[PDB]
Amino acid sequence: VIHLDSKNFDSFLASHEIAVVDFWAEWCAPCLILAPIIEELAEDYPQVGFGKLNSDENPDIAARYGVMSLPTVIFFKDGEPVDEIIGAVPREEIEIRIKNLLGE
Repeated sequence: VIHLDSKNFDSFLASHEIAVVDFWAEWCAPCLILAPIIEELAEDYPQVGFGKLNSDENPDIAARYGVMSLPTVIFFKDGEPVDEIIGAVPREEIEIRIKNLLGE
């Protein structure tokens, strides 16, 4: 899971066709529930880019992508935000989306 900021955001998005960005902050309890879920998914899907964007540290990037509450997980294809989930959710909601994006 890549630590994201303005400097590496685009190169991250280009590293895999499909990318998953977890918008989070340390004060956000549901975000910290989600952290291990995302970390374990990253290990299971090495063909997908996973990154964490801390909204306290990068408020302009969160705002840019319309993130108004946390957690928000945004799914990218070819650098385009194509879908998102707002809230902590089961692994299986994130996984089903990843599989569809991969054409599984």
